[PDB]
Amino acid sequence: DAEIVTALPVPLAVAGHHQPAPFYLTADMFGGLPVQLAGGELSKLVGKPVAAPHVHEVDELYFLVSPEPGQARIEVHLDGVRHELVSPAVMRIPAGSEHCFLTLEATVGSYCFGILVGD
Amino acid sequence: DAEIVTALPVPLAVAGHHQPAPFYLTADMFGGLPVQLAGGELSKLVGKPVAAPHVHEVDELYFLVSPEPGQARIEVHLDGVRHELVSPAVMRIPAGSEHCFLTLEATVGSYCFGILVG
Ligand SMILES: C/C(=C(\O)C(=O)O)c1c[nH]c2ccccc12
Ligand SMILES: CC(=O)c1c[nH]c2ccccc12
Ligand SMILES: [Fe+3]
Ligand SMILES: [Fe+3]
Repeated sequence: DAEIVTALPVPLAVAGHHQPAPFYLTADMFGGLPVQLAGGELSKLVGKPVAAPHVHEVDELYFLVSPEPGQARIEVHLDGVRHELVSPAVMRIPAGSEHCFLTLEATVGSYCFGILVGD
Repeated sequence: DAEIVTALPVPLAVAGHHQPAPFYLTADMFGGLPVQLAGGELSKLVGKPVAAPHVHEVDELYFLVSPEPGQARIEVHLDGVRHELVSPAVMRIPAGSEHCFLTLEATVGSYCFGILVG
């Protein structure tokens, strides 16, 4: 009687996002989780932002990863300051901070996940 | 003065794992996190279990993903029951349950992450 979720991703609306974002962990899964996790593979998102600047009332971690280090690069706008992240990298976005990211470079298998931390 | 971690992954020992697992989120990051997240790319893990059956004191979620759906396939052993999962998939391993996974097939850029839930 294992607990398996394969109806994935779960599209959920997120502030400023053009489309609902694809979630793989949501707060209600498995009786409740302290995180939510959304994101996807970046290879076709180069130069195409998924959202306008937005703010959350919870902390958000960007997790950027690729099979080989350096194969993925995103630009994070944080309250009007630009930060370039190179895979692998984890960046904390404090709750209340205005932000978004733009994909600069991505191979097949590059991902950016946003991890919302429940407080 | 942004908070960016680039010294990654962090190899940490886990009971029953042949190697230290590669962690990308650890409990002490950023003043404390309610999860830890480890894992890695699966194309070089086909047929090579990362661990004997093992147990954690916390829940662990397997998160299986591949660039295109269906491109990665793992076998999850949970308390003597075999489960074959196809990406994308998330499976909860209750704390104390003996478990491990084996990669059957994976394209480059497929991942399995183990998420330890505080
Ligand atoms: C942390 C962890 C476990 O505890 C497990 O294998 O159950 C991993 C999940 N995916 C992995 C991929 C490579 C190395 C380790 C893991
Ligand atoms: C937080 C984050 O990275 C994302 C939020 N929405 C997305 C859609 C495609 C890929 C990544 C994302
Ligand atoms: Fe965000
Ligand atoms: Fe485990």
